[PDB]
Amino acid sequence: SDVKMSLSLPDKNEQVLFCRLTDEQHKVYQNFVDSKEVYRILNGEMQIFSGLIALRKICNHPDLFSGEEDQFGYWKRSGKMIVVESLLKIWHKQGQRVLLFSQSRQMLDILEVFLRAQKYTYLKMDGTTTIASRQPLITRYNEDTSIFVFLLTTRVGGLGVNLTGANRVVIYDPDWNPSTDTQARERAWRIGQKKQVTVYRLLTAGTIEEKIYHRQIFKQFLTNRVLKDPKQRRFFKSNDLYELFTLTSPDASQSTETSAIFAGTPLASSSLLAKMRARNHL
Amino acid sequence: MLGFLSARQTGLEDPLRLRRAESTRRVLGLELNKDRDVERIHGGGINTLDIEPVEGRYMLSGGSDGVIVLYDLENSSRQSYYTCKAVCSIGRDHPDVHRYSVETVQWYPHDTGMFTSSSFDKTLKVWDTNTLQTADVFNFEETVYSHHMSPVSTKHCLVAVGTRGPKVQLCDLKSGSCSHILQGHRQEILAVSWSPRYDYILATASADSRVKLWDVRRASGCLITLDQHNGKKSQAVESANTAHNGKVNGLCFTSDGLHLLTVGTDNRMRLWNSSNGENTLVNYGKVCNNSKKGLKFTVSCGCSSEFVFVPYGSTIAVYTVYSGEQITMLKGHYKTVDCCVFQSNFQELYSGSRDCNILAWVPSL
Repeated sequence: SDVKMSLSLPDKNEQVLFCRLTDEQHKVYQNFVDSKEVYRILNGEMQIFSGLIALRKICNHPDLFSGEEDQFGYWKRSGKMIVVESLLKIWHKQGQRVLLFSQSRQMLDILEVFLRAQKYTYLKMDGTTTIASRQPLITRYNEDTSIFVFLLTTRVGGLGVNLTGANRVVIYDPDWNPSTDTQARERAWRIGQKKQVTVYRLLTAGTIEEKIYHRQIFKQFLTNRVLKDPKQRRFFKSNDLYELFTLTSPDASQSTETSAIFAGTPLASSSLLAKMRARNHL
Repeated sequence: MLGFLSARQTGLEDPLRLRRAESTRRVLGLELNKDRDVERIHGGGINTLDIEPVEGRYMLSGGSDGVIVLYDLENSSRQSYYTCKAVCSIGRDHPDVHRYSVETVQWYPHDTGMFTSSSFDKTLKVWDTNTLQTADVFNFEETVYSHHMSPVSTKHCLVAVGTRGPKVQLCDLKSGSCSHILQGHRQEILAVSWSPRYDYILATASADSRVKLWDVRRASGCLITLDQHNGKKSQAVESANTAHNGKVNGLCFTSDGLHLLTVGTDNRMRLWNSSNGENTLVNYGKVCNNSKKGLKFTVSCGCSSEFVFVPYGSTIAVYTVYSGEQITMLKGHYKTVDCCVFQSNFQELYSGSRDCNILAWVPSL
């Protein structure tokens, strides 16, 4: 903000798409949140963390949790990949270049298989690639245009690997850490970025993933209050923010939970005493 | 004295000569003035006294009964006999009064409008003198033995606080941060005292027989740890390098701040080079203290030779700092003396004690 006038910075826009669950995905998620496993989680007899991972997998794709046109990772069975279909098609018709992010490497491979099912040229770099050959991949994506979409997880590569040739970026699924998704969006939009970069975060409304995004925003607010300004408008509820084993998918009659929450948008011993009493009345 | 007056008048001697010499003579003639009294207000022993550094007119006193009394030391009456009346008092009915013994009380340096006091109720309360209301409270996890504000720092306004914890708490009265801790002692810190010379040098004395000098700016532990022997008995520093052979319950920098006086429950008082912590080997003989808490003692200021007035059982023993020679023992208290404070304007001493009295010692003639 203060140093902006010294260096140029192209505008960045960002949206959070709320992707309805497919009916089969919806049924699987409802069965899991009604199955005895989450009940044992609520009893504390089993570790809640597997329930989290399972619900994240379900929201990513049912084939992860459950395990022609019926092969592994078929893209019609989850709404987020329906949306990824639409965005990839439109952007390819626009001639842009895509960064495609996801916390899960298994669903990264799912998405790879989906891109093979389509005719998009692409490139993949993840943790499985040897480090000594990571730089060539990035250079080859950045130098030409004959590669359309580059596949990442949010945490691969050194901090801020230079992916400048990309124009649009999609975060397929949110993470618990705000900093990793912030780094994901920052990786495309760095110094020396030629064109306007926009970030689309894909959410499934009423699910675990909406709550993950809420927690990410909450932590971001916490950090901001500590580091830039304490006075801040309070957004969240304790019980709603912490309870994250439910399903309320929107029917479009009522607005989504996020929009409902974001509905509005030497001292002379007297200065010393004045500051003390000021701080203490608060 | 007529020789001194003549030599001042004719310029043979600097007027400085007469000031320092006559102040020294007054101190040597220091004696229990029954011609002056302090109004008895404390129901318990007086643990601490503090004369304000500017104008030296008012004195605070904290007792074991938890009350604070604020005295006027000026003879506002026209008679030669007067009682140091109690101007204000944090009494048993004040809503903010300390629940337990007030162990230390200190005027804010640079101005008389504020003063701070700590107690065995695990609080360091900052008071507004005019309103007589607390302006801030610092709760500590453990009872406070001593606190001290730097008499010199125009820049920072930290309070070093010694509690039974092994850590020294620094409480910033400027916007309130009581998180900073200096770690390195192993038992209760019984005394803390800032250097009057350097804004950031703090000397802390503790139960583990060690005195450490800290540069609170520094992020790397104590500068110096006072050693009795200076290296004659040298060991990898894990248990050696003790300032005393007991608890060190009193600290006091000399007036210029170039030396440090520490008194410990080994019945010794030692004088240390405040820059390199070297023992000056001044003897002082045997200085009887068996206090289980901090022992507040003072040094003289503005005399030809510096003195130290140390509580010696029920008396106040007066020594010469740089030679150790015991000048005298002021004998007027009935129980052990806890604190003595020096009025440097007139070479007067005020001593409080467990007999619930504050005795003024005034120079005779």
